[PDB]
Amino acid sequence: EFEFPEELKTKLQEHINYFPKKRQAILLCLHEIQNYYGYIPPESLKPLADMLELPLNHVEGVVAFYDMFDREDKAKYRIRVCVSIVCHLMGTNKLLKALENILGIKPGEVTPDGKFKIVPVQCLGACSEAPVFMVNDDEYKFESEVQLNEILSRYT
Amino acid sequence: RSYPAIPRIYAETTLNMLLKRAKKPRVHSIDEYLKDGGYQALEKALNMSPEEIIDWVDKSTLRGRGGAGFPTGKKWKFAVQNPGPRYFICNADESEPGTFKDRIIIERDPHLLIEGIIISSYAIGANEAYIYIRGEYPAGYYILRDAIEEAKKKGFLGKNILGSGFDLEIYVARGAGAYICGEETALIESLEGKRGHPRLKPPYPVQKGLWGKPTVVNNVETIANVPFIISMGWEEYRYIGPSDYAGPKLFPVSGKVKKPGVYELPMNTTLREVIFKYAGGTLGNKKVKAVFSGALDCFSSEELDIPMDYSPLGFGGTGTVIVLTEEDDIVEAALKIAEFYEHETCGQCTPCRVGCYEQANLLEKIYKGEATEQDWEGFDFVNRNIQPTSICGLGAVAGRLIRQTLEKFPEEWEKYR
Ligand SMILES: Cc1cc2c(cc1C)N(C[C@H](O)[C@H](O)[C@H](O)COP(=O)(O)O)c1[nH]c(=O)[nH]c(=O)c1N2
Ligand code: SF4
Ligand code: FES
Ligand code: NA
Ligand code: NA
Ligand code: NA
Ligand code: NA
Ligand code: NA
Repeated sequence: EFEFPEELKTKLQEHINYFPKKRQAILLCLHEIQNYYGYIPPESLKPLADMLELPLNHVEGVVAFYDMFDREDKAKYRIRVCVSIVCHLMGTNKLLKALENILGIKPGEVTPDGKFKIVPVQCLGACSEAPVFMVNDDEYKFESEVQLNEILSRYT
Repeated sequence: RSYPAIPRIYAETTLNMLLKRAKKPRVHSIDEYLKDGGYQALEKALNMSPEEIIDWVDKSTLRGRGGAGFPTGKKWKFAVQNPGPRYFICNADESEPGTFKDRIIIERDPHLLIEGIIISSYAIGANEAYIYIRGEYPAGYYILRDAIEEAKKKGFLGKNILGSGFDLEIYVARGAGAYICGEETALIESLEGKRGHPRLKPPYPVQKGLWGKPTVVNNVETIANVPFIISMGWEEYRYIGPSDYAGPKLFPVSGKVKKPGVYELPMNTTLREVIFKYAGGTLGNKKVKAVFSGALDCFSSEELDIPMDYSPLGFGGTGTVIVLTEEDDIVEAALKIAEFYEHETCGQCTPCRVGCYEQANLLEKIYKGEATEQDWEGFDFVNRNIQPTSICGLGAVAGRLIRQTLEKFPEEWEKYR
């Protein structure tokens, strides 16, 4: 039987009490779940539905719709790499190559230790600082491989 | 507290209004905001009637800064002719390619936005307001939560604000990866805990919105003007820039310019001035080939003398300026725009669903030199046929920029055939 660890359940419950209606907290809860597990575990969705007083199929549909959520791959750190127009113009491919040199992975893949997954994403709204990537919540301009290596070294 | 890392986007202003603080790349907390006379506009507003505030916002000529340019005061009037309760929504979904103007307000001067939201909510009689901020702006989310707590501490939010009898709470919701949730009806669906599927309009949100109640949706930048209108008065505000398109405007400039960043300028500024007078010209002093207005329009180098206003011949949109120079392949660029629409159609409408996909799928073939003659003809057809039956603006414009490239850069497309 799948139970959220208490410290997660507590945070989930905060979100659910935050808005006037419980069901408005669905995306905040899913973010929180993905933060905790490194992905959305399929088994988590049932208990969340119960707490939101929504049907399971409603919750499943919502996870499926929103691209930030990931049910496939557990990763400690998500390297979100912008593949949209400005970053493409200004050197997305140089960034992908640098990531491949440091980590040994391409977009869509996870390092064997489960530490890093590269996620290709649409415009991150930092186009003046292209090419842009995120490491979990942190966001950076890519300058060069030596610089990127130093940044990634901070994530342990 | 500690916020996630944010790149330090360059900001510059000739008007010292929206970017007075946000020209410096750091969070400005409530004490610094108060030192600059912050929240005095709210105090003044609470000593006015809602109707007066609406009237001032109307007479200011403020138009929506989220892309469509609808007159803000008029939108509010429509809402308030409908019975309450009413809701106020700040749209902070900003996810269009090239567009990064709203985030610098959120992340550097959150109290400007918050003050704007409080005044606007009071104006339309909303006691509950929302900021819907895209999921990929986590720092902006934490910064706003903290700033709202500051405002509460200082008595600018909660019940009976400053003895006025006006009650307000602002709730911060987060998106989770869908560009379509910036479309105001999909945004509302998301706030209601559902998939971001646009609703048939009309009815407009101001008639039937969140929980079916009158709802005003306004863009971050729109709302950030409201404190200035109240503080200066509508007449002084209308004295900024040209009298038919008055007020400050933020221009996010990216691509092949020397000084990419956000520029606060009057709307009589020309596109050429934005590029060459403010953004420092092009990288390598190469010639401008094209400017993409986000993912909406493509302007050629022959069209640089247009004003950055909401006129028929003007730039329009959100003032998003992506600069391409002479060596940039226009078909490669068009592919990136096609990929965006492919990734972001919600799929409710059939021509949008299949058209966004096929447009990207066939243009990839063209680009890679693997397109048959049928694929070429099919690409052309599909590009012209995304809009039919569409219920929102995405289907209406998914082919627009690409069509303009086909018309304005035929030689380059021809090379690929
Ligand atoms: C596909 C799509 C996507 C978006 C939009 C439209 C469409 C069709 N709109 C415009 C939105 O629907 C609405 O017009 C504005 O939020 C209204 O506010 P203003 O009148 O511009 O202040 C929009 N607006 C905004 O403020 N932020 C955004 O990120 C988006 N995104
Ligand atoms: S036009 Fe496209 S994005 Fe808009 S509702 Fe229809 S399928 Fe969804
Ligand atoms: S195109 Fe990459 S951040 Fe906008
Ligand atoms: Na009224
Ligand atoms: Na736009
Ligand atoms: Na508090
Ligand atoms: Na979103
Ligand atoms: Na996306």
